[PDB]
Amino acid sequence: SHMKQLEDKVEELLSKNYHLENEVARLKYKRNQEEIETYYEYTLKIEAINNEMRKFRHDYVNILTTLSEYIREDDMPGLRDYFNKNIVPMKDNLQMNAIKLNGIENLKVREIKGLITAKILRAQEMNIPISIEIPDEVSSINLNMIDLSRSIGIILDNAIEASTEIDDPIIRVAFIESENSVTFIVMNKCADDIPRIHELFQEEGRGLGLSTLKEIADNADNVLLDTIIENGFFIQKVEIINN
Amino acid sequence: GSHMKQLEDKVEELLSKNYHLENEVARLKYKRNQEEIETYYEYTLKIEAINNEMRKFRHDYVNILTTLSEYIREDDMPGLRDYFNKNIVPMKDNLQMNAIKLNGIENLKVREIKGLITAKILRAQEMNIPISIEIPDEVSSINLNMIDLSRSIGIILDNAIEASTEIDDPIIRVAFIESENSVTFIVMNKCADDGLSTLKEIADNADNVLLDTIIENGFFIQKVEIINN
Repeated sequence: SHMKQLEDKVEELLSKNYHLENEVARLKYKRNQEEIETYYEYTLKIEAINNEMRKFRHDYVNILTTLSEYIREDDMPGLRDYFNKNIVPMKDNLQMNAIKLNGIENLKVREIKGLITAKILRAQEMNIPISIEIPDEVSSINLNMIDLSRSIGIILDNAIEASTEIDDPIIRVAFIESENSVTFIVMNKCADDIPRIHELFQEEGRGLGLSTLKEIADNADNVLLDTIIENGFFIQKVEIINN
Repeated sequence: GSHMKQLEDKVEELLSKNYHLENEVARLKYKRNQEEIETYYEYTLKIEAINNEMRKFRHDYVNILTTLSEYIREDDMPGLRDYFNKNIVPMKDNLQMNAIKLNGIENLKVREIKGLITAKILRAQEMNIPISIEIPDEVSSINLNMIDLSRSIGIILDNAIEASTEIDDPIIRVAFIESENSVTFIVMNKCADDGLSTLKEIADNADNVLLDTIIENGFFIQKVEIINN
């Protein structure tokens, strides 16, 4: 009958809404887990960076206190000598550090400016030579904040950790832009002394971070990853097309 | 009759509902997670504060290295002794109890806003614009979300700094004032001879945020009162 088809209809629409309502609830739960991962990841990142900066600052203030002995002994010659030999050159290293930081002024993507500055400060305070080159202003990059930040963080963290053993490390950073796309490049000097295997393996961490980096690259068609060794340098390139 | 009526209306209503759940699935699948983005902007504000703390520390350390250098070049052990005792021993000691003293940028206990103002102090220092901070009482909390509080303070100080570039003998004065009823942020700058829309937006979408301007004898005032809840 007619009427019976309606009854039959109301039923199958209620079933349809049931299934949809289960899908919405599942998607809300996935989005909830994602906000939680993002919160804890980034809140831990701030801690580790905060704590590292405080350490650097502690080393600096300690160095000033090595003067105390010369002052207590009223020994200006010994102080003059120690200070000119050991302390006063910091002030030049620090004036140069400040100069290199002006290299990020053309980065007009606020979302990642803090992140890049933090990595440059960390390299500088680890006494790893680092330069950043942004020949033209870059005001737009066509990749979600979270992924772009995670990509940059991994590449710069790899370049920095790989640089801590090396005798004469350098890191070079660049953002360039065609009218087609933006390309993020990090160059670092490869080591000569290769580590022992046991000094490298455990129970971010370079090779892991590179796959979760490949993850992000694969799951965007407009982001092109490249990994190059050229004249004793490791080069990580990520191109993001305005497509 | 009323059965057919109500059945037909039921199929209609369930179609709308199916329509609107279909929309909610699409939004959750395909639109950006605003909450996750806000978490990420809030993370950026903290790392900017950390960066500006370390840049301020470097600028301050360089000045200590300069001061020491001068005492040494002057062969002046007495001066150096008094300076080291009065400024470096305590910096090394770094006593919490010494906090009850500090009345300036040191009284701004909102990590992200202190970092932002440190950025603006350094920016001004580079452009030879003198800048005073008046925070007499400690300021632990402010009743505007970090993102809007940050954008608002930054625009007001950007205004002051841009305005101060044309002038000779410029100055910028910054203050945070806590009543029992509100927090009030004031910025004053010297004037020459005479963006901020995103700012007006924020004050118009906040009942507890009162944005004020004043012209007062060759110096401009910007003021924001944020009432507690």
